[PDB]
Order: sequence, then C-alpha cells, then structure tokens
Amino acid sequence: EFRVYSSANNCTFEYVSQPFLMDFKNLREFVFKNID
Amino acid sequence: FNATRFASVYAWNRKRISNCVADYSVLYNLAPFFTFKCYGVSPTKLND
Repeated sequence: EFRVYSSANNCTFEYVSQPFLMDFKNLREFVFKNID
Repeated sequence: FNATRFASVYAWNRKRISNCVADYSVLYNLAPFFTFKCYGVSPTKLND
C-alpha cells in the first residue's frame, strides 16, 4: 500500500535486505545518526 | 553493452548506474574495438 507519498522523481539510493521490524511485550530501540 | 534493442540518438536513455564494483575488463569479447580514445582519466587508471 503506497499511501505515503503521491509523486515520484529521480531516486538516488535503493536498498533491500532483511527487515528492520522483527518478532505490548517487546521493546525495539532505534538510534538514527546522520554525520558526515 | 550486450543488450538486444538500442535507443535512437534523439531518444537516448540515461540509466543511473551506481552502488557496485565497476569492472571494466568485460569489454574485450566484442568486435575489434575501433574506438577507445578517452577524454578524461586514463584507461589504466579506471580500476582504482
């Protein structure tokens, strides 16, 4: 379901791998870091 | 290089090629290679 965006354009990076989501009885901590 | 149908020179495509290793050593199995005069980095300095 592509209900997030409407219009598309020139993509720069694509990545497919094992999913980040895996397995209220589970904690999932995430830290995002954009340096250099 | 080894495709089937090519595009015309007024409708020339532009495919963005990225996120790999770039092996330029697969350019030797074709017809005897009439044009490789480069205008930038030398052909011996393409693999580094």
